[PDB]
Amino acid sequence: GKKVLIVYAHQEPKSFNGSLKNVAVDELSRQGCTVTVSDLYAMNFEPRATDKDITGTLSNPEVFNYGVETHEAYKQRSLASDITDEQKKVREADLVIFQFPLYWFSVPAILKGWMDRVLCQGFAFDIPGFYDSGLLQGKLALLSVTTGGTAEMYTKTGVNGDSRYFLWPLQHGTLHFCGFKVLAPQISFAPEIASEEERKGMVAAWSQRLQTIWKEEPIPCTAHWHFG
Amino acid sequence: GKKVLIVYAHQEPKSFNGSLKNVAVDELSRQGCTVTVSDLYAMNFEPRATDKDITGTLSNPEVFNYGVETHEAYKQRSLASDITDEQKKVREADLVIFQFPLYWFSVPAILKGWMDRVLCQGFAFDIPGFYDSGLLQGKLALLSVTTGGTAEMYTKTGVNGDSRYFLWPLQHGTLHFCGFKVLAPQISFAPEIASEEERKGMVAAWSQRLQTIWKEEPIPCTAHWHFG
Ligand SMILES: Cc1cc2nc3c(=O)[nH]c(=O)nc-3n(C[C@H](O)[C@H](O)[C@H](O)COP(=O)(O)OP(=O)(O)OC[C@H]3O[C@@H](n4cnc5c(N)ncnc54)[C@H](O)[C@@H]3O)c2cc1C
Ligand SMILES: Cc1cc2nc3c(=O)[nH]c(=O)nc-3n(C[C@H](O)[C@H](O)[C@H](O)COP(=O)(O)OP(=O)(O)OC[C@H]3O[C@@H](n4cnc5c(N)ncnc54)[C@H](O)[C@@H]3O)c2cc1C
Ligand SMILES: COc1ccc2c(c1)c(=O)c1c(NCCN(C)C)ccc3ncn2c31
Ligand SMILES: COc1ccc2c(c1)c(=O)c1c(NCCN(C)C)ccc3ncn2c31
Ligand SMILES: [Zn+2]
Ligand SMILES: [Zn+2]
Repeated sequence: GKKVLIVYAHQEPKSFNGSLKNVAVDELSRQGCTVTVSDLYAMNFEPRATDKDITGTLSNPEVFNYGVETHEAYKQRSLASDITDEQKKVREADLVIFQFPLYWFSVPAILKGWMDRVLCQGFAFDIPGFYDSGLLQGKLALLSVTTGGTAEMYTKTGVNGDSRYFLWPLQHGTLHFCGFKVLAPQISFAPEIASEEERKGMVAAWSQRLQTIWKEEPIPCTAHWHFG
Repeated sequence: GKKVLIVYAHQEPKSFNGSLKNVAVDELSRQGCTVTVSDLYAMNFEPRATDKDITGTLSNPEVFNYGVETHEAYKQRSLASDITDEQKKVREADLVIFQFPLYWFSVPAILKGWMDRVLCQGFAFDIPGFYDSGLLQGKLALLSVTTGGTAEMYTKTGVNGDSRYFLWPLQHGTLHFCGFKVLAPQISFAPEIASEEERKGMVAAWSQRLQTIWKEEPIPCTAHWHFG
């Protein structure tokens, strides 16, 4: 009985991202999984890390330090409820899928804000308690990314460099840091210029992969895997 | 008679980041440069890429495509005023300094939002204007980042990998792509754990570097620079 959270970052339900999110919901639901989706734009999710994220007395009201104050607020249970709502979803999930279009070799800012605000010290990691010792150990994560650039542009000898290069801050710096094991990324290249049949093939490839997702092992989330 | 824009992303004026920003203002002003600062948190800068970024009639009101709509709005002068205000500052600038604490191997979401929303097609890049040919060619950009991790953690074989690894999406995927020549990053490692004299040393290095910033040559912003 597996639980899945999909954190979804696209403005348009009819988009290629919307279709990938929906096929994931359909297929995981068909399998009998418990499925939850955080539709960040529809939630008008707050991306900014501010003192509003702490709802009670600050430990140093003279000089605001976001990391210190959110860590303390997590322990005291005085974080803003939008954050703790997301933490509950993550805590319960066996697998977290992130579905998003690549923006500037990274995640859209609304999703960056989810990472910044939800993955606070005490919840996602501690010092010590990170990388293999991260607090979300035992959980799986998977990035399902769409791009403007073609697969060929995203090779070692391409203009954009290899696709694994841009995965490093997300897979290693964020997910592995918090203790997740990382499943191989799903990258759907350049749907805007793909043919209708090619688009349909990309969506079907994702649905098909999800059929056996619970049999997969994570990647070795290392510099070598990313950079060779 | 050089013009500088500083895009600043910290919540707290008394922070190490705040001090680095003020030192830059003081020193560049002293030189007689024209200086502008976009204090993103103080501006409550909007990070989310949404249909509110277009003020005109949408080019396709049935299916919302952020990239297409903003490209068209740029050309028709119908982008939201917060975006066009930032574009004016960038257009006039000879150098753009980004001052920020590293969040998840990247920029804080509020600054990611500035990148997502300000650097639109038609303004910062186009077909064929990208990388060396990007539309902001002639301009210089510089990342001034502070970290939680020590320099030793940011080595090739260290836990975090080389600091150059996380710079790739920002320096190459973003700044170089838009035509910026990228000056060497200013990395102020672990100020929270540095001693008082080490902190003063890091600030002094920055102020001193700023004295001769106009004599610098851009880095070769290549995959080899970052990973080789
Ligand atoms: C701010 C910004 C920054 C960006 N930075 C980068 C970058 O650094 N690198 C990069 O490579 N790209 C970048 N891009 C491009 C971006 O990644 C792509 O535009 C995006 O991934 C396309 O996905 P989409 O869901 O929006 O496509 P869509 O435009 O929604 O989809 C394309 C087509 O697929 C169709 N479609 C939807 N569902 C189906 C279906 N089930 N079967 C058949 N077709 C279907 C749609 O109708 C549409 O015609 C950036 C874009 C923006 C706006
Ligand atoms: C959401 C989040 C994600 C993060 N992700 C990462 C990550 O992926 N990798 C990583 O390495 N770190 C990460 N960090 C840590 C973060 O990068 C550091 O905490 C930040 O860079 C510290 O900079 P600061 O300006 O906030 O330091 P501050 O705490 O504000 O300053 C440090 C000290 O220097 C002092 N100081 C200020 N001005 C001067 C001055 N003029 N001269 C002498 N001392 C001065 C201050 O008073 C303070 O005591 C993350 C933090 C958060 C909140
Ligand atoms: C790193 O390589 C990059 C960097 C930034 C990019 C893109 C690629 C990019 O491809 C892209 C885009 N593509 C689709 C164009 N037509 C097909 C709709 C649309 C908007 C937009 N805004 C920023 N970026 C955009
Ligand atoms: C990738 O390496 C990472 C990733 C995420 C990190 C950090 C490092 C990090 O150092 C850090 C942090 N440091 C100061 C805490 N102590 C030093 C007071 C505070 C908050 C916070 N939230 C996320 N992260 C934080
Ligand atoms: Zn890793
Ligand atoms: Zn480059």
